[PDB]
Amino acid sequence: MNPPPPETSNPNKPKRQTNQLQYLLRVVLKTLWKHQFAWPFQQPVDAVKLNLPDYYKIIKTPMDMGTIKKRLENNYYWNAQECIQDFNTMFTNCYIYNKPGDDIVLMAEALEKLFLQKINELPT
Ligand SMILES: CCCC(=O)Nc1cc(NS(=O)(=O)c2cccs2)cc(-c2csc(=O)[nH]2)c1
Repeated sequence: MNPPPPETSNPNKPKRQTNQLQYLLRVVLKTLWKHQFAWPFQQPVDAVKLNLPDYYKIIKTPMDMGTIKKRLENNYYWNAQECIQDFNTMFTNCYIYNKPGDDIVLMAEALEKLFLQKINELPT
């Protein structure tokens, strides 16, 4: 019931490093990672472990911060916007799979606010 986790490397896809991407790893991701509500989002959802047998029946573009971290470490992204889209997909997936007011959704909401605070201004 678990598909393979999202790719963190792809030899068909060009790599890049930018000041913004470096910041996304060093500052944004590594700070969000330490937040008290980061733990549900540090790895791909394991539907067997977590007893969420419909997770991947609902969520067709899964994403998590562990994957994002590995992508940043591997220079998988072309630019910061591509990485930002992955965070936004992670947050949106949470709102889609769950319901307003759920504890997991309150966690995602808090992390998304902090994320927006940190990406409001990126290095030039
Ligand atoms: C494997 C590390 C622990 C973990 O991630 N647990 C967990 C439990 C659960 N189920 S739970 O009832 O224990 C829970 C409720 C509030 C935070 S976790 C869900 C998720 C989840 C991540 S994204 C998403 O939509 N859900 C994650």
